[PDB]
Amino acid sequence: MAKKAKLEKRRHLRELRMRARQKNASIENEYKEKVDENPFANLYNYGSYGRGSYTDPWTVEEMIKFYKALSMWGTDFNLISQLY
Amino acid sequence: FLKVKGLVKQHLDSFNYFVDTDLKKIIKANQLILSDVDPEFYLKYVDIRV
DNA sequence: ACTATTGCGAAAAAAACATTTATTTATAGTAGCCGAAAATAGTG
DNA sequence: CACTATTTTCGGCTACTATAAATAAATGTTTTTTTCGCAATAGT
Repeated sequence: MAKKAKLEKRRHLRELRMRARQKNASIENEYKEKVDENPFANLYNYGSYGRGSYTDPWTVEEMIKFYKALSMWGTDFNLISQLY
Repeated sequence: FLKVKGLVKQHLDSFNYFVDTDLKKIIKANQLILSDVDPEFYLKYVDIRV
């Protein structure tokens, strides 16, 4: 049950990326999701709580806007970070 | 009398009542730990099993 | 109530001092995320 | 009996600490201490 649910966890994290491409305190605590903990789900390894993440692989549509600003300026990371 | 209802009646029947009933009655008197900082945080004791 | 005397409480700060900023080798080792392909099983 | 679809099966890849050893202005915090404020308390 935990192994099959693990693939669903990254499944929500794929659609977050492509969409980006395009007393009173307890009331909302009741409105939050209620879930049972199974000890296999939260399991941690060496790959946990660390720097870095999975970069989006680049596209050919990004290449033509990359190579053109690469050609105009020498090498300027600053303004091209705002381009993407 | 002594066959079904022994001679260590006092220590058996008192402690065995403590295990079943009274242990639920303690956590229901100290449920819902709370903090002032982060007021939307809570932890609650729902049941007890030994 | 309100003002004063009190203790602590929090924060500066000081001095130190290890923790970050960009290089280059790889090398083997994880570890995550992604197809690439391939067989297998439902079902036509 | 055989197509179609799928769940594997298998790399493929991309990253990513490390390492030292510089340089260096931050760039964090720590203990240790000291400062400074407020509320704590009780008597105005």
